[PDB]
Amino acid sequence: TTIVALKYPGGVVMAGDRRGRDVRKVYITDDYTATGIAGTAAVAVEFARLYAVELEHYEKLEGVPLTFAGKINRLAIMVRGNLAAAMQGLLALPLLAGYDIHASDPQSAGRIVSFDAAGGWNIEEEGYQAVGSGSLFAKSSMKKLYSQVTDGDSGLRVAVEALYDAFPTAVIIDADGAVDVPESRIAELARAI
Repeated sequence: TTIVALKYPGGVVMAGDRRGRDVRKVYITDDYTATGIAGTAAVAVEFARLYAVELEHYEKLEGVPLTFAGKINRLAIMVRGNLAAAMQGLLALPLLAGYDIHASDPQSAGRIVSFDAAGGWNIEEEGYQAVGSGSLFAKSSMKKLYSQVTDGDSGLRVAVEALYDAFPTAVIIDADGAVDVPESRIAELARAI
């Protein structure tokens, strides 16, 4: 299913479709990252947990978190060696929303990284990216509405509208860290859309 992520002046927002089983597909992995898997929710949560362990294990052992390039690499190795998903025919390609705290400009410090099946990756320079079922519809919607993205609220508004064009859950990441968007605010926006 569809997961969108777009940059705004201040950070980055990632929103993903959902529907006592796991249902969510976008998860905060550390203080400044969030992973959104186009696929089943239980695959999305287990992938996010293993990646959360990987990032935390490094910080506890080295006394310092991985650089943002280090964070991408560890996610790329996980995609490269995902034999469990390959054997079972399950979609497990993640989209990464991150905030580089080491970037000189905090306003454009938001980051979106795409990953292919082989583990190859590319940092998005367009300021928006969509993966999943309605990715083509969500990307075209974001292209036409991206000029209206001025802050976190407008960035969340465009992200929700792109998913309707394709309630969902969302994660906002800025200088203060990654925060789960209250479901009341997304419900308010989806009704307005």
